Amino acid sequence: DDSGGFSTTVSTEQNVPDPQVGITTMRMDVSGVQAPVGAITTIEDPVLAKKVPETFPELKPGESRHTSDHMSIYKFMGRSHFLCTFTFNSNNKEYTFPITLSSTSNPPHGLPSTLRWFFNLFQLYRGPLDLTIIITGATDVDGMAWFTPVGLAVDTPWVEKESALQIDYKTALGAVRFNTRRTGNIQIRLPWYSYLYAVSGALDGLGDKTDSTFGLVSIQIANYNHSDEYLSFSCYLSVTEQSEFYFPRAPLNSNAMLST
Amino acid sequence: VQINPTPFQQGGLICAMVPGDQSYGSIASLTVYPHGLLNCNINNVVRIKVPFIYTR
Amino acid sequence: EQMIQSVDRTAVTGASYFTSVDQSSVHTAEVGSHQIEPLKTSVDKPGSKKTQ
Amino acid sequence: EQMIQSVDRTAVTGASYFTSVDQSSVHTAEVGSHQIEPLKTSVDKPGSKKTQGEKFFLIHSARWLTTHALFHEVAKLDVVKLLYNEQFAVQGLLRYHTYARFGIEIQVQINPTPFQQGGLICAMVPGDQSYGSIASLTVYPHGLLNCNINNVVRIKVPFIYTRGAYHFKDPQYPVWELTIRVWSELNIGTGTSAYTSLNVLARFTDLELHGLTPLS
Amino acid sequence: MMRNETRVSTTENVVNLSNYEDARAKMSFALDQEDWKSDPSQGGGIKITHFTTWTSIPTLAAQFPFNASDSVGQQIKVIPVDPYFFQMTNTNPDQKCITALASICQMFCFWRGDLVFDFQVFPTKYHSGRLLFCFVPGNELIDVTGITLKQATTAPCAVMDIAGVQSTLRFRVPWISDTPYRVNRYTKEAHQKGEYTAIGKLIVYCYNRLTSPSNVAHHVRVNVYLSAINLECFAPLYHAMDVTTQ
Amino acid sequence: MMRNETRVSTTENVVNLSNYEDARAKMSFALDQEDWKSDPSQGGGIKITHFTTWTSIPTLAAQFPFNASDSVGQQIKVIPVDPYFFQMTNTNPDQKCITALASICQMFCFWRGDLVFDFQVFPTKYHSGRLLFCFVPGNELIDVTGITLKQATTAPCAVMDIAGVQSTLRFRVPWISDTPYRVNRYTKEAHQKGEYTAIGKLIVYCYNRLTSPSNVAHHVRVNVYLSAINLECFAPLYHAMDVTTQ
Amino acid sequence: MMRNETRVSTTENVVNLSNYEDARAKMSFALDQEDWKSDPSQGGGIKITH
Repeated sequence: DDSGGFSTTVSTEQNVPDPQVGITTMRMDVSGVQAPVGAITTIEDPVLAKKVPETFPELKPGESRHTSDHMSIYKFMGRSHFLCTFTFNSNNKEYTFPITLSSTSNPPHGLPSTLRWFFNLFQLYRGPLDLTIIITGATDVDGMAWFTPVGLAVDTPWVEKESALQIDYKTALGAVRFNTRRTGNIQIRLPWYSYLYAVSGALDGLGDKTDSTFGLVSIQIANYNHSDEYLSFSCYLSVTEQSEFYFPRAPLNSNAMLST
Repeated sequence: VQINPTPFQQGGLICAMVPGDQSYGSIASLTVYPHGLLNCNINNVVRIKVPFIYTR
Repeated sequence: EQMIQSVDRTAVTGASYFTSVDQSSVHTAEVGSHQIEPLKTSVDKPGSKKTQ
Repeated sequence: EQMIQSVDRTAVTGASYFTSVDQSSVHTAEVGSHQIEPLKTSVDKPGSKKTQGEKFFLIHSARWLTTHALFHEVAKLDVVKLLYNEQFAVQGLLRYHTYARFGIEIQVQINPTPFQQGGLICAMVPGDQSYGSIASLTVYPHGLLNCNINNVVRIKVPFIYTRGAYHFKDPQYPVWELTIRVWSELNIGTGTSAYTSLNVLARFTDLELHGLTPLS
Repeated sequence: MMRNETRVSTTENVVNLSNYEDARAKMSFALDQEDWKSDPSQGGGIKITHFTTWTSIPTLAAQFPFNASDSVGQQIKVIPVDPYFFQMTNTNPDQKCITALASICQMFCFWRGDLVFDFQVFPTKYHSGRLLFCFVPGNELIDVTGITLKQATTAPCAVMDIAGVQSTLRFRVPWISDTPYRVNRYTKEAHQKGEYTAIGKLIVYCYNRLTSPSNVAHHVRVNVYLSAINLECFAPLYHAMDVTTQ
Repeated sequence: MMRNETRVSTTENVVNLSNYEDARAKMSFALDQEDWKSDPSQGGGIKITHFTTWTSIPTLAAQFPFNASDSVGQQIKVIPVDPYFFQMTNTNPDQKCITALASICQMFCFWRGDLVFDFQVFPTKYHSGRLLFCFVPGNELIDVTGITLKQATTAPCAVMDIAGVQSTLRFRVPWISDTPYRVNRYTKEAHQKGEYTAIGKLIVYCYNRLTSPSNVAHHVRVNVYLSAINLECFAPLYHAMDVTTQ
Repeated sequence: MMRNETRVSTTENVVNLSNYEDARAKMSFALDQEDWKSDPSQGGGIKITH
């Protein structure tokens, strides 16, 4: 050992990540004439807690009968979920919302139903996301969407007002241009623009508003308005296959899993 | 962590290692963390080795 | 014949000079590893006896 | 160096499903052996699952008469529910075991006098006779009856059910429903007897048992 | 002369979010279309790609003591055996304690797999008596509290001595069921025969009484962990579960 | 019979400008779709494809003299060590002098890399005395002007003689930092702990006094060049920097 | 310079249901685009394709 802390016993590898793939398949009797050794054990020792669990003479349940797999995050959170929604009141009211992974920020100004539970199951996060926005409402409205990383000048979060920024600062960072009559929906990546190593969801203090945020999606509109009709935008998120996960955390209690 | 009970008592403790804070973690789901339990029956010495878990 | 092994009672661990021997011992668990930094945020040598 | 061995504390013993692990154990002594009987006081095989739970069980006794019209349903019953009764030996295996998976064997024997005429139908119907055609029942695995040739038929059908195992305490719907309808009217003259019997001998095939219950 | 014609098919401008192969984006904000590599230095190497890490770890779900003022065969606590089982809470802070198995399974319509209970006792070295961990199958709604103790001997079970130097008996639950797929009925608010959530019910009987010395207490507390094996879940949803107060 | 159908995917008519693979044009105005070859005749062969050409060339960033009327250990000038450092200007014409390193780095959110200062003196051949180029790490906002001269000996440093026939001492700055990515905070206008811009602060101490003859002046001017090595910057922006008046 | 042009042919946005090769769907609701295999255990093997 590099440190020099010696002991009379041996500490083994505790809490092994991903012990089993959740497909029920074959990879005689599981228990039977052979006696169950994992029927009785000692749980205070993590060495003897590694014993195989059985109490009954068993055999195989068999092979599962769905072709797809629904036990990995790459194909469970791939189905997208809700983040936020917002409306419009007057001409060129640029909207700005951040993505904050904290559980202190209660929804609608924070994390809603599925993403609040999912962004507090694991400690650190490092990687991109999928963003699918939906435009529904009035016609002949011009718009523009762009990205802005943390640690820069940007407008006020979650407040719809006139933008103090200009076309030189918005377009030099990277943007798209569309119209609400052609397609009305955008599926766009959310790249990892962060100077720090990895963001963490559950924090408190002054580090929760600094060591959790990793991105900002902000929209400016134009050619508003026409005859009186609502103009509502939607924002969904889904995980991508480029990110990873770290240090499995205890899940959220029943008083935090709330929806909008 | 070393504790010293007399064997005419009974009860148990928990010793988990938490990154950051106990903000919204479950008390009943603390065994997912690398922990070590205590008992008035068997043992009084446990050890936990955890790595550097930090945003930087 | 099966035998369930139990925890050792005597253990000689510690540091260089600070020396402790316990009568009630437990297995020291260990997870992860000491991670190195490839994009070095410090291009010089760390603090040591030879340079200080 | 001498060492006196002591008694082991942990022991994993018991039965198939009943599982016990003890902290204070002792060596299970054993004397003698299971003795066989050479002058056999029982010349047949002992009681087992293969000979008890699969044997023909009479479930219903009706009587097909002459006054029945065309396409009149003689029998309307559940093959699975009538086998669930106290007066059979298949009650003894199904009382402790809740789940069930079985195939249906059917043999129906009737007895007409040869001075009558007419015919019957015996189809095996999954679920119910909700909107099935009476005239198109031969698509089902059936067996017909005749006053001319035969009086014994047999039908072997598999387990047709929306699920795999069966629950006895609260069924969603009946699995099979044996139907018997008048295929031809039974005519007599003067002096010929105006009754003929009907019997249904049914049994299970390929039974599985899973998940023992403590309740009856 | 250019000859490049394709007729526009159906499903034109329809947001498809059932799978991820049509939910993926077709472009990128990134300059030069960059990628993101793996950096296993500051994460400690713990990389989670699968929900098995939270489920099979034993997490506390209930609590029942073993008093000495009870009769031989008296029912102590009845347990609906499911992954949806949690009842503990805390007053300070305002929180209701959740099990790591229930949060994984509350995001699905169906579930299938075995379950492993871990009944850890904390007695003194001088307590005694035994228990009986009988498995009564069926559904969550019968009159289960009328079962005689010798009628529970027909069902599968496991005996256990309280005294000794090993506490946790890892009791595993078989899949005793009539349907292969067992539905999340807790999304609904109306009971219905045919749709269940529990494949059995656990009863810790008072198989023997509690003998003890005078200088200790007259109760032995039994914890209820919750772990699972061969677990399988599909058809996702969202439902915040409620505390089962039995 | 033609069978050529494709369902229209998402991101229909969206201007994508994050990278250049979706920002490139799909056609050309050019007749016969022409191309443009390389002609290295009138350009002198100097072809720049990389921003390293402006950064590592030593450009003047500050100015401080070395007077003789000062005390032993008196602080002369404190320097926030960053690529964002410039203070010189000119009255005729109306212009504020910029360093070639700062213009490259003012178009980014983050920066990472080493820095090399070049302190060139212009004495006579008869001046003397020494200096101490101590590196005090941390952030840009502490009370740095309370450090004792012998307390600066714990930090890494470099001694230097003023007399001799070599002027420039190429002092290199290591990356002493807590975060691997160091942010451009000058876009914001509110201070915040956690986000920094300087990985250290330079203090040229009065390690010894100035001895001189009578027929010269009593001051030795020290220039401050600015060069860098192992430099790395990403996440572009636009920000016109302000003159740091220390 | 990108050169990717196709002129739109006829039968634009016409529901074709004469055969199934134009009546099939172009996507799926299913997560990870799953498939469905054969399970000849509870059906008794009686499979009708005709």
